[PDB]
Amino acid sequence: VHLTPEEKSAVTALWGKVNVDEVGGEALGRLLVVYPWTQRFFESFGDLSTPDAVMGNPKVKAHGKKVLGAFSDGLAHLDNLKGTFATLSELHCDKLHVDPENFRLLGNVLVCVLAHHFGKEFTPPVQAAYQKVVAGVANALAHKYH
Amino acid sequence: VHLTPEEKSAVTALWGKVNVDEVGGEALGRLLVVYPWTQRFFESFGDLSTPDAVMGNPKVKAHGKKVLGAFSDGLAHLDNLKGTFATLSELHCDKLHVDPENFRLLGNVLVCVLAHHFGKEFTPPVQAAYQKVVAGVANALAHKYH
Amino acid sequence: VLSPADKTNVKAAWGKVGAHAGEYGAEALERMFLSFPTTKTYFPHFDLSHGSAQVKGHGKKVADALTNAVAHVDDMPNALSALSDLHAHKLRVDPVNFKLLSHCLLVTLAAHLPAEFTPAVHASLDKFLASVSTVLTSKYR
Amino acid sequence: VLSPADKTNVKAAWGKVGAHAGEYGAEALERMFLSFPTTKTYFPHFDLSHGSAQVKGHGKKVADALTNAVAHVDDMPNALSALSDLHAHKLRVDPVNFKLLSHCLLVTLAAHLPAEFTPAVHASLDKFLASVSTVLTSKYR
Ligand code: HEM
Ligand code: HEM
Ligand code: HEM
Ligand code: HEM
Ligand SMILES: COc1ccc(OCc2cccnc2)c(C=O)c1
Ligand SMILES: *Cc1cc(OC)ccc1OCc1cccnc1
Ligand SMILES: *Cc1cc(OC)ccc1OCc1cccnc1
Repeated sequence: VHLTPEEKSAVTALWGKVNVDEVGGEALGRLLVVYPWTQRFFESFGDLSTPDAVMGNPKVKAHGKKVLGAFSDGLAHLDNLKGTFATLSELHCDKLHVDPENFRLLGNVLVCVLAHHFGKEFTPPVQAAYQKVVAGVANALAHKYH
Repeated sequence: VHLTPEEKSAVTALWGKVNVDEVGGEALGRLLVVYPWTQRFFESFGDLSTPDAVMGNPKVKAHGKKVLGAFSDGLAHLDNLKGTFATLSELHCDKLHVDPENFRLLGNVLVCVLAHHFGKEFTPPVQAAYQKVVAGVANALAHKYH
Repeated sequence: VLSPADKTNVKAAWGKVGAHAGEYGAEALERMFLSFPTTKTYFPHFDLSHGSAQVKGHGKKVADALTNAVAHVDDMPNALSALSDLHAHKLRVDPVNFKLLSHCLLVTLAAHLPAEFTPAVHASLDKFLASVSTVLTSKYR
Repeated sequence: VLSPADKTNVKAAWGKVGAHAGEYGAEALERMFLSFPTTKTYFPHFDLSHGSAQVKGHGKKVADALTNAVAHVDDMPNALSALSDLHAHKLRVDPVNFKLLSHCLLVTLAAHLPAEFTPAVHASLDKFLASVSTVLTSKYR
């Protein structure tokens, strides 16, 4: 992923303010509410029967933290994205067989979460930068398929 | 990509019977008829207003032969599709900006055309082998998008 | 959204398919399971071997649902309400799977209709299957 | 296929946009043009620079059609017939672009309507934009 110098700082600055204990759960949670079929991959989390049940599900929130952490790592290695996610790529592609399109959906759901949380601060340019980040993250996770 | 010995062998036996002068045009012609937005990339080709104009278009026939010719290329190099399509991938992704889902569509359209020509000879096992090939080609063509 | 022409083509072609509908549904299923193995995870208890009585029987079910869809082409949501609840709400089928089955059905049609699978019929049937797929993957209750 | 709950969510949420229509439509367009430059090829003679009077006016048209779609959510094909002809037949917009704008509209709504953009409303809006996108990319004329 190629983030200009200005984009890199905007991305880092914003990420610095992200609540690392909530944003991942919000994003994983919205994915399961907006694209319900993705719940099939998380039946072991328990009650996901309604939007509120999903958003308030403890396993959704906990797993959300791990997910956000992976995005954080990507941000610290935009230079080596596909390498950084090599291990997660085998898990999601060879073991779970998550269709690559779902990776793009989670990235975009994350972007909706940042806009929701930061409002007017998540300007069009900052969004443009983040789209590159999540697009690279998604591609790096799908790599094993290619 | 993968393709076991039986698969690689079956694919070959069938390709040997494919007419290289027409199957490409039919695949491209059907892509334009079934997914009309694809016609936006061929305005210089002439009349594409009806299915008869499309399937009869001389430019569609000629261009389809080159398309088929690239697939024939991929078959001769199943172990290096990415390398084989490097030049086409730069053309389609960086110059034309053809959304990658369309590569998947033309690939499946070609499969339908093959089934149309071979009938009962296009067995589920033969199809299965060919889905591995067209998926390889489409992923290879979208490489510059990664 | 099917145009008046699509509806005519769909009724005409499915009418052609005729008595061979159940058979074609089974073959579509077999083609899907072989070409796209991941789809098998949705049928854990079926004997998915070539020619199994279960796949053929299930194929007849799919085909009859499609025939019913063709007959209520103007109000598919209503007619497919039960199957929509089954696929979208209960089983949570990823929509990509519907594109795979649809493709396998078109491949199957092409293989058995060298005289009737014209480009227009192909285009119309593809939109019909895409429509039916959207209805079955949408939770509209 | 929108559920009765989706229509209620979409009407409630979109209704809050009101007079912000042109502004929000224009911001979605700008977000789309900056985030996915390929979309710009559809607007050659357009001044796409930030603050463009052309983008602002175009955004108001986009936003008002959406308002009209929300009004005729129970009969979108008929209501959007002309806009569908424009995008599907005349402009031949690749379907992928609609997902990009749709996503940009959801981002815009979220950035401006924190209280209204709940997971459930987010869901209904996505479904609604996807439905509008399907109609606009379909040739049923
Ligand atoms: C797009 C970015 C994504 C990222 C960054 C990501 C990251 C992660 C991480 C960090 C783990 C835990 C790895 C470990 O246990 O060592 C994980 C697990 C998993 N992910 Fe993802 N993931 C992504 C998308 C998806 C999507 C879209 C799905 C499917 C809808 C999915 C389904 C799963 C499942 C099932 C697990 C195992 C969870 C369990 O059952 O305990 N992931 N992911
Ligand atoms: C997926 C398989 C595909 C293969 C293997 C393929 C192969 C080819 C080949 C060999 C050429 C000619 C290269 C040259 O001589 O410079 C070409 C050009 C081009 N392709 Fe593709 N193509 C594919 C898909 C597509 C799709 C899906 C679209 C659009 C929806 C497309 C649009 C074009 C255009 C616009 C040019 C020609 C430009 C012109 O001469 O005006 N191709 N393709
Ligand atoms: C045109 C598309 C499809 C149609 C018309 C359709 C139709 C049907 C019908 C008629 C049934 C029987 C319902 C009943 O017993 O009352 C069924 C069940 C089922 N379908 Fe589909 N289906 C389609 C696509 C899919 C796809 C893409 C998958 C996923 C890979 C799938 C997975 C299932 C499963 C798992 C069952 C239940 C099997 C059982 O337990 O007996 N279907 N479908
Ligand atoms: C939510 C979906 C969309 C809606 C509601 C929408 C609505 C409209 C409307 C109302 C017009 C203005 C026509 C007038 O002046 O009266 C129009 C024109 C147009 N739209 Fe869309 N549109 C959508 C998505 C798209 C997408 C995805 C593209 C391409 C990225 C696109 C490209 C255009 C173009 C190029 C025109 C003509 C603009 C001009 O030259 O003045 N539209 N659209
Ligand atoms: C660039 O080509 C066109 C053709 C027709 C138009 O508006 C008339 C219209 C057509 C379809 C639906 N509503 C209004 C527009 C509006 O920018 C642009
Ligand atoms: C008309 C239509 C076209 C496509 O092409 C991808 C997908 C879905 C669709 O319609 C869904 C539908 C059908 C009848 C009634 N309501 C919604
Ligand atoms: C209902 C619906 C859902 C999706 O994806 C979530 C896409 C299209 C769609 O409906 C298209 C439609 C709407 C009204 C009448 N005919 C077709």
